[PDB]
Amino acid sequence: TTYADFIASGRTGRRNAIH
Amino acid sequence: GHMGNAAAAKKGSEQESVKEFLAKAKEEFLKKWESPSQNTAQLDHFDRIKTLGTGSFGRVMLVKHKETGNHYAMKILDKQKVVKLKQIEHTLNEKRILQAVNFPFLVKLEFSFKDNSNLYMVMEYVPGGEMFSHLRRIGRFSEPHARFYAAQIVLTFEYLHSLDLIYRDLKPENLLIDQQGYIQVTDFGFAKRVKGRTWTLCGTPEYLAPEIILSKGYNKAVDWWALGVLIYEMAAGYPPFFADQPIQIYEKIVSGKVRFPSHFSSDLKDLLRNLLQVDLTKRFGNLKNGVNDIKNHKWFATTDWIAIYQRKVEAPFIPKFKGPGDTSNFDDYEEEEIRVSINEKCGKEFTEF
Ligand SMILES: NCCNS(=O)(=O)c1cccc2cnccc12
Repeated sequence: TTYADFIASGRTGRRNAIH
Repeated sequence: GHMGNAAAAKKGSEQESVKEFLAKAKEEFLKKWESPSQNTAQLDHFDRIKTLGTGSFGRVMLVKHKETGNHYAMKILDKQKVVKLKQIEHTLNEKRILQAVNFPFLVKLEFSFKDNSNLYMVMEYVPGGEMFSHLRRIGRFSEPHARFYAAQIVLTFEYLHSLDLIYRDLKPENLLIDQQGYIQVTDFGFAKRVKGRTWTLCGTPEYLAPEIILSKGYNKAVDWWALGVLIYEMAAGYPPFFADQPIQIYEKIVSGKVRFPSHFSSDLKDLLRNLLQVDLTKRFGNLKNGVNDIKNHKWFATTDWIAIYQRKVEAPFIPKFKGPGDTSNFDDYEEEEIRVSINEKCGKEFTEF
């Protein structure tokens, strides 16, 4: 499922900006 | 048509009153923009309590003002590290913006000062924690809950864009919940005051509009795309475009095929398809009707915009408050020493701070 893919993505924590 | 006489006159009048408000707000902003405040406190006026998190190019500490006992959130920026990151101008600009703007959902800058080593931005302490925390804790927000927060961002962007400010880092991590359950937008480290087009690749991958990723220039409509991402994430619990690595996220964004959870209402899906719209001649917030295409959308039909602005709507979630200086609504972070060198660093570069 999309939610399971989200969990597996490694990007469930705080996300840094880029510059 | 969709409105009878009374409803049409009321909406027309409301939209004209927004114009009047924004004209006055611009006058007030420009006065402070042109003559910024400076050096309004010093470090030994504060007790350092606990690290609350990070912000762009620095770390944010809960502090207590010794003379009053009032608590604040102080962002500490190491001048040498800022220089190395090539972020001198963005740190100066963040402070300049924060001291010049004034809106109920924008975090206020209470003091600022600098010393030999660091810059200090002493902001209001917003004690309810990040929207990010609450969202990850409960999974997803109901559509009414998401809508309450979204309405505050719509009004805040309407305000900022009238000042020619583009925000460029909307995400739940940057939105703090205050004691009344309303939102406070933080971190203007990527904002820019510009009247037309700009080109910088900056922001957070999941929230970038396609035209930021691509070499073409872009305008304030990137913030309305980002609102679409935020509303989607609030209501779904995850963002519309994600992947293991930013490069793959960018591919999905510019491909642009959004899919929705089956629990999303039809009104929500319609709004999101019009915000997460690659075509700038079609994206809401970028058309002849401006912000009114968003504010008048069916998904916001129950939103009393003035009552949100006046903070008279009951919030869906009131954070728990133990006592003054309680950080129970925050993650724990590494505690980094504040060191102040005997020698002034980067003085000329940060003169304006
Ligand atoms: N992760 C981005 C938010 N960082 S933060 O440390 O929570 C944070 C950043 C900026 C202002 C704040 C005001 N009150 C509380 C916390 C504040």
